[PDB]
Amino acid sequence: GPLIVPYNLPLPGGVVPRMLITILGTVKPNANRIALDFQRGNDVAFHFNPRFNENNRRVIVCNTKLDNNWGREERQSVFPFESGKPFKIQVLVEPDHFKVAVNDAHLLQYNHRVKKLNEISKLGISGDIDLTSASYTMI
Ligand SMILES: OC[C@H]1O[C@@H]([Se][C@@H]2O[C@H](CO)[C@H](O)[C@H](O)[C@H]2O)[C@H](O)[C@@H](O)[C@H]1O
Ligand SMILES: [Cl-]
Repeated sequence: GPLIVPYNLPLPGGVVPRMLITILGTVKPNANRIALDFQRGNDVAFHFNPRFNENNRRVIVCNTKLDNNWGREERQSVFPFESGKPFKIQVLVEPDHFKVAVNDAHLLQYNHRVKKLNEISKLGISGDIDLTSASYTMI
């Protein structure tokens, strides 16, 4: 069944438009956080961070970390995750943005702040999940 969390998925030669990343898992009961970290070495090109309790609200925080400094957050109040339930996250790399769908519904787009797509060569998956599968394909 499981993969180990935190999990590091290599993206050989980085990301490219038409690359589809699929993450299957189950949110733990009483989850606090999920994080996907697309990394360019020490930098986080794209941090996708559902928070289950931020001041008693559920919010998705997206950001970029450059030279160990976080940038301007992009916050999404649409929250498709539920504690205890199975999910599917799909991240489709497009020319201008990452497109995220959860459970086959469009959730958000994140404009590319890191422009060297071919150097975004690691996805880190962490937080309060049982991880089932993490894979990529070209569509
Ligand atoms: O932006 C994304 C980052 O956010 C920080 Se928390 C962050 O702290 C800021 C003050 O340093 C502001 O309060 C932001 O609102 C808060 O989300 C998290 O510790 C980090 O893991 C990451 O998710
Ligand atoms: Cl760059």
